Amino acid sequence: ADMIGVKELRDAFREFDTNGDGEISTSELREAMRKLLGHQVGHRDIEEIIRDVDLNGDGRVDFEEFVRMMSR
Repeated sequence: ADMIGVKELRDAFREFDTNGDGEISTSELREAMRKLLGHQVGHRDIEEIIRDVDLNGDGRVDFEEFVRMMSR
């Protein structure tokens, strides 16, 4: 059902969504992950979500993709 989590991601995007039409970079999300949720999940889990993908120069992630890395 509705588990406490997504709601935190939605607010995260609006908070990190600078002005690129609603888009964040792994860097922004990386800091967001460390800020949102926090521990209680194993610092390893967070680093994992950040390990799944890797930057290259134009690494971009939209709320959907971001939430998907989660809602996955």
